[PDB]
Amino acid sequence: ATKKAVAVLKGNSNVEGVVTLSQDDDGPTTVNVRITGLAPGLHGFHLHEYGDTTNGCMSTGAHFNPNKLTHGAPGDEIRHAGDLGNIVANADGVAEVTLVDNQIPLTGPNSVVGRALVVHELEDDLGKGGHELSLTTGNAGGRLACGVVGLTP
Amino acid sequence: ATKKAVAVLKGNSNVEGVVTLSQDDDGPTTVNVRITGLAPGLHGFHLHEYGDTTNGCMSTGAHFNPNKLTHGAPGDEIRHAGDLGNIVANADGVAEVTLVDNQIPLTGPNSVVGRALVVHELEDDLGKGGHELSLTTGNAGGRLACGVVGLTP
Ligand SMILES: [Zn+2]
Ligand SMILES: [Zn+2]
Repeated sequence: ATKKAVAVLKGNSNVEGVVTLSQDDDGPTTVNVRITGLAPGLHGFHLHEYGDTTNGCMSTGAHFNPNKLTHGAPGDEIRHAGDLGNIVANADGVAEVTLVDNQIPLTGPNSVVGRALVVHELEDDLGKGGHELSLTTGNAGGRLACGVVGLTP
Repeated sequence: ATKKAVAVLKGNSNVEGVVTLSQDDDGPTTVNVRITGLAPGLHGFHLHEYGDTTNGCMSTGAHFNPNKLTHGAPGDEIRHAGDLGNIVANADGVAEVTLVDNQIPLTGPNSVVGRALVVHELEDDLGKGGHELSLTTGNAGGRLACGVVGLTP
């Protein structure tokens, strides 16, 4: 079975983007990211708890964390469901990349439809940074843009 | 066992707003609307099919219609699930209103999480307008603002 969703990223900056998600059944979720206006380099890219955009990107809450674990890299055992790792922005400030993930379904109890995708200001340290923020946010800095994950055909 | 959702309405104009939704169980959904910058008068306010905002408010598709019926008023029998009727904008351009509805749940197959709320430019004619558009859009005109329905605490 095929389910699809999209997120339009906007924020208090010049960062804009589109993200599409698709999955079939218990399958993994394929994530296609295109974001422009980023500073060249690595950027944290996470799926956050809430699709609330009232008070800017902050209302989206923390990283989606159904298994109540600590922050990690996508390939780690111990990680938040929403830890998608880093996005690389090229010399033109554009990040295009396709990710695959197990922990962000489009159906079921752990569905991420109606939650948020956020692109961050700094590199995500994947938990291994030994900073106080390492085990919660990855020390990825402020929030550049976000969007609610909504349904598409 | 209470579910909650929110939608932040923006668009190609000067209309902005917040909408909050809540339901418990098979219960009705409560909708709290606050929209500013509207022209004084009646405005169509509908829940559309898709949370897609790629190409403005147009990507959100038509009125959410799981039962494949024609356009109607909220109290009719023959109506789209998304037909919430009209919103009244006072002399200052502000519409505050609390609606209750049966056909826009926050769980189950007919969930509206990840879909869109749209506020329209003209009065919704509730189907009884005998225009070609009367049975599909209510002839409510262009789309002033929309937002994706996302989860909150
Ligand atoms: Zn995390
Ligand atoms: Zn309708």
